[PDB]
Amino acid sequence: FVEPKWLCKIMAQILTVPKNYMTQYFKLLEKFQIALVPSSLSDHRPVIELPHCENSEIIIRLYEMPYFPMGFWSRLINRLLEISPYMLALRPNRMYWRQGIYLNWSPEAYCLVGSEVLDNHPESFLKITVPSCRKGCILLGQVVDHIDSLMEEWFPGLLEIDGETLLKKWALYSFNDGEEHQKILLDDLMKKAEEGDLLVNPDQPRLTIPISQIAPDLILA
Amino acid sequence: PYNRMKLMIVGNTGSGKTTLLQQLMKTKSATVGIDVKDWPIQIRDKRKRDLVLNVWDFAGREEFYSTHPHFMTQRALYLAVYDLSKGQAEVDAMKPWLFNIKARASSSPVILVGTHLDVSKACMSKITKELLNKRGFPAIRDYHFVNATEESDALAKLRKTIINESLNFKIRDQLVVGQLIPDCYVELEKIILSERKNVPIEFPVIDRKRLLQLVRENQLQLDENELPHAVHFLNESGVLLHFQDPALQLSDLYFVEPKWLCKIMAQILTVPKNYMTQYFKLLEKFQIALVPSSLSDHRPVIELPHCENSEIIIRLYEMPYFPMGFWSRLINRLLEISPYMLALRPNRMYWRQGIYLNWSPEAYCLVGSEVLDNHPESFLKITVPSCRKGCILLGQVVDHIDSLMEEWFPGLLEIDGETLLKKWALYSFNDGEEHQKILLDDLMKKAEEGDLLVNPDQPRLTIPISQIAPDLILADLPRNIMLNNDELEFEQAPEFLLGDGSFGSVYRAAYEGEEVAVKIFNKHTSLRLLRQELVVLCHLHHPSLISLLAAGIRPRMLVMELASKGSLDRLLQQDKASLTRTLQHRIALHVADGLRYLHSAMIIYRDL
Ligand SMILES: Nc1nc2c(ncn2[C@@H]2O[C@H](COP(=O)(O)OP(=O)(O)O)[C@@H](O)[C@H]2O)c(=O)[nH]1
Repeated sequence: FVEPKWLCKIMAQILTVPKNYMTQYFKLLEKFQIALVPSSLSDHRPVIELPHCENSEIIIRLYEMPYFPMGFWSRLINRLLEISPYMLALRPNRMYWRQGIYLNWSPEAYCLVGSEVLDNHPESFLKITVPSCRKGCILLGQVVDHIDSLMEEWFPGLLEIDGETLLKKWALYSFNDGEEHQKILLDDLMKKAEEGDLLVNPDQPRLTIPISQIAPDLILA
Repeated sequence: PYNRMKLMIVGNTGSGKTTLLQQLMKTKSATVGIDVKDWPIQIRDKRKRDLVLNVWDFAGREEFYSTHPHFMTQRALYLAVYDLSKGQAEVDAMKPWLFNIKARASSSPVILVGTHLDVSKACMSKITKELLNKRGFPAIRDYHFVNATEESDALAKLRKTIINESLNFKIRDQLVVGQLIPDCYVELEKIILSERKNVPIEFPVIDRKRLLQLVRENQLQLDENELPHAVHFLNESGVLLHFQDPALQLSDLYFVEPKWLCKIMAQILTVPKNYMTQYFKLLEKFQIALVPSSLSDHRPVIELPHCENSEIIIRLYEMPYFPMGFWSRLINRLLEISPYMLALRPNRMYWRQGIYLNWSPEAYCLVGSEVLDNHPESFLKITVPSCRKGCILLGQVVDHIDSLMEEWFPGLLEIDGETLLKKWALYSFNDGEEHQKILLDDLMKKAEEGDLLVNPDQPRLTIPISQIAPDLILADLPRNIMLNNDELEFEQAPEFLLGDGSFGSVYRAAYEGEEVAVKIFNKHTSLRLLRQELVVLCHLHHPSLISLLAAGIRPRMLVMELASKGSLDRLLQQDKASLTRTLQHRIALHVADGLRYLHSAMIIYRDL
C-alpha cells in the first residue's frame, strides 16, 4: 500500500454509513476489526437472568483498569469469536454487544465476559462470570489466557510496574458459605503468593475455602 | 333504571385531552395515570334521563401504555382526539389506538375529535373518510373538528353528539344506559359514594369487614352470598375497583376512589409499609413487576448455533400493529412457565420485544418481533429447533399466545374477513440447503390433515406435516402417540358399540388385538381440549389411573384401556351381592392410592 492516507480514508469510509480484490478487501477489513460490524452495537446490556445465582456455584474475576483502552473491546470480542470451546464440534449460543459476549452451551457450561461499573468507583471492570463446574474452569482458563495475551501483545503499558501497575486483577470469594453475600475481593498476585498451601483461610480459621474454586488457573485445575 | 356509562378519552401525546374534558364539563400540565372523573348530564328533553358519564382521560405518553388495556371494557364509549394542527399525519399516528380499541372492545362506538382547529390542513377530513372508515377498525360513528379552551357551537354540537350516541348504544338491542337493576345495587352504590368522603385521603382503601359493618348499619338487605356479584357489577360501572380472584390477597381490600389507585400505580413509571407485600403483588397484576417496560428496545445480536432450514422451525404471526399492551403480558406469562422437561433453570435474555430462553444448543426457544421489508404489518417470529424438546416448547408457546389472544384481545380472532391475525408456517421444499422459505397459512395446513404429508406442484419432493407444525399433528407431546390406523378396528357410527349409556361419547372398539374404550372428542372445537387432556394424561403412569394407549387425529380420538366390569355405579345398583368385605376394602384402597398420587402431583381431582 502506497500513499497510506488513501487506504485509511477508504477503510474509515464505511463507518459513517476494484471487484477483483473484494476478498482481500474483506480480509483486511477484518484485520482492521470491522468484520458484522463490532462498532455500533447499541451500547445497551440486555437483561440476562442467569440460571445460577448464589456464590458457591459461580466464579468471578474482576479486572480493574482506570479507563478501557482505546480499541480494546472490539479486539477482545473478535478474539473470543468461537475461539474458546468448552470441549476439544458444537456451536454455542452467543449474544454479542459492544461491552460483552456471553457465550452459552448448557446451563452449567456458560461464560460471560462483560463490562460492569461499581458505585463510588470511577474505574472500569471486566467481570467474568463462570460456573463452578469443570467446563467452567476450562473456559475461565482460556479466557484469562486470551485476555492476558491481548494485554501483553497490544497494550504493554498496562503491565509494566512503575507502582499500582494501572491494572489489578481481583478474585471474588465468599467465606460465608455462599448463602450470605458481599463477596470479599482478593488481589491476584497475593493469592499467587499463597501457593505454599492449597487453601485460603480468614482470621477465623474455622472456615476455609480451596484455592481451586477461586482461581483454577493458578492451581492446575 | 341504571343511568351510568363509562366514557373513555383515548388519544396520543401532546394532543388536547384534559383541556377538552375541562371544556365539555365547563369546569373552568401532563397527565399521569388515567384521571378518573364523572360528570352528570341533565337531559333537556321531555325524557329527562339524568345520567352520569364517568370519564377516563387516558394519558398519551408511551411508557404507561402497558397498563392501558386493563381499563378498556366493552360497555363504554371512546373518544379519540388527534390534534389537527399536525394535519394529514396524526390521523395515521392514531391508528394504533383505534386498532387496540377494536382488539379490546370490538363493538363499542368511537367518536373522532379533531382538536387545534384554531391553527391551520382541514383536508384530513378526506383521509378520515376513506382510510379510517372500515379497514378492520372499531366502527367510527362520527367526526368532529372542534377547538379547545373556548366554548363554541362546535363544542356544543360535539357534546350533544356524545349524549346522543350515549343513549343509542344498544349492544344487541340492550340500551345499556337504561337497563334495570335490583334496588340493592344502587343502594350499595350510594353508600360507597358517601364513604368516599369519610376515608383517609392518603389511603382511600376500605376493608371488607368495614364494608360488612356498613351494610349492616344501613337498611341494605344484601346477603353475604349476594355481596360478590353486587360489588362486581359496581366494578364494571367504574365506581370502586376490586379483584375477587384468590391469586391475590386483595379480596379483602376494596379500592374506593379508583383515580387515586391508578395515579399511584403509574407514579413509579416516570422515575403504608403494612401492605407493601400486597403492593408488589398488585404491581405484578399491573405487569410492572424487574420492570418489563423501559428495556432498551434494542435487540441484541444473537448468533444462533443452528442455521439452515431443515433443523429449525419458524412460525410467523401477522397482525397489523402489536396490541396496546401485548408484549408485557406475554413476557410475564412465559416467565419460566415453559420448561422443556417436566428442575433446571434456563438462560434468559429479556428485552421489550423478545425473550429467548435457552437450555442447550438443541433445546432453545426464541419468541421475538421481526419486521419484513415492504410490509407495514407486525410479526412474532418463533424460532425453535427441530428436535423433540423443540417441538414441546413450540406447543406450549403457541398455546400460551393463543390463550392471551382469546382472553385479552378477542377482536383479533373473530372473522368479520381477513381476521386481522394470520398465523403462518415456514417450510422449505428445497431440502433446506436452498433458501426463501415458502410460507403457508395455518388454517390451510389444518385443512390438509387428510394426509400426513405436504407436496408441491412437483410431486418428487415431499415434506412431513410434523416438521412444519408439530402442534397440529400430535408430535409436540413426548412419547409419540399416533395410533397406527392400520391396526384399528373402530366403527364410530353404530350405537351398537357404545361403551354404555351416559359415558359421554365413549365407544367400544378393538385395537392391537385388545378391546379398548375410545372417546370421540370430535366436534366444532379445535385441537385445544384434545391436546390439553393429552398433556395432562401424557405423564401420570400410575396403576390406579386409567392408562393411555394412543391418540388420533383422523378423526380426533383418545384410545385408553377398557374396564371390563363397567363402572362401580352399576355394581352398586345391579349386583349388590358381588361386593364382599375384602373386595370393598380393595376398591377403597385403590381409589385412595389414586388420589394420593394425584395430590402428590399437585392435581385436584375436583369431582369424585
Ligand atoms: N391553542 C390551542 N391549544 C390547545 C388546544 N387543545 C389543546 N391545547 C393545549 O394542549 C395542552 C393540553 O394537553 P393535554 O391534553 O393535557 O396533553 P395530555 O395530558 O398528554 O393528554 C394545553 O396546555 C393547551 O394549551 C386547542 O384547540 N388550541
